[PDB]
Amino acid sequence: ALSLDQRIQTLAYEELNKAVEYHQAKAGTVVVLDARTGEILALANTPGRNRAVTDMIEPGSAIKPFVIAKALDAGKTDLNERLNTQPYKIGPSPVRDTHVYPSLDVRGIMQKSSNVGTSKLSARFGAEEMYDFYHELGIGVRMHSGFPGETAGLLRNWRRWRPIEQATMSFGYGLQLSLLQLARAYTALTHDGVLLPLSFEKQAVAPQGKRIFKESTAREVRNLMVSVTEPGGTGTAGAVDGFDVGAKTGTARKKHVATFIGFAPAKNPRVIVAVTIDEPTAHGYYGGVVAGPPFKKIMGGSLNILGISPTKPLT
Repeated sequence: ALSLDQRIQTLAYEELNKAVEYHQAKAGTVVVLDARTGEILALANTPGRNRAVTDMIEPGSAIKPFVIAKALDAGKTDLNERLNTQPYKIGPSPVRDTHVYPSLDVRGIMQKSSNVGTSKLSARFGAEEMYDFYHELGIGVRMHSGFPGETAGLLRNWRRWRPIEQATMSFGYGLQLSLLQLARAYTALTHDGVLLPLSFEKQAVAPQGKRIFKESTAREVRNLMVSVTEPGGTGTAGAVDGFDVGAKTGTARKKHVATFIGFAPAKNPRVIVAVTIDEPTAHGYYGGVVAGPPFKKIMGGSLNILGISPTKPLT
């Protein structure tokens, strides 16, 4: 039996095509996963190849929670520390946020999606350590989903990284993975530190995954990610009525790729929804404005289809 849930699949398709239309986009993709089993509930693409599987993207801000999580798990930072987050340069190359945040704690780094903060946390680890961590998340490790033209992704050997490259990978540029590989990686956050393999078949019990983070680390990071979708966070466009939503939004240059990925209920997650809109030419181009609304309706609808009850009153 296939894990595909046709009610979610149809919702994904309808909300995908609507969003692609309004933004006058080249193409798009949606992945919906069971957050506790890794089952693929929906996989929707606009006409052409299976892009969810075949097209490698730079994850941008969507990688940031993993770097934060690794720094907390290793004890290289904590929730009290405040980092100087002034923009900086490494040699001629700059690292900067969207605003000058002079200092931020770890919650602030997630909430404001700080390149500077995330890059300084990554810099507490050696290149080799970060390379192995990215490889362990599945980056550069092909899924063998059984589709033609599947991507392995891009993960350059750590021996060839310049110190600027480590920093830029920590905020999601210079490594690449499919949307399906990215949605997979989020299972390490949702399933209490345990990365799941993903499946196109129904699973009567969660498969054996592998531990990436301590359960306490994963729980703490999910709580931090809710700040992203509440006022003051960069991802308010993916807020869902009735629920706490942990999410990230991102925009990559190639013309842009707009991405929004998240999970809910944040404390006890049941669904991961990932949306990518390729080359929006109308009504905005940022991940929040372009991919946030389809994410918001697909997540809200999935929760309802699956009968998950709201955790807070409906405004």
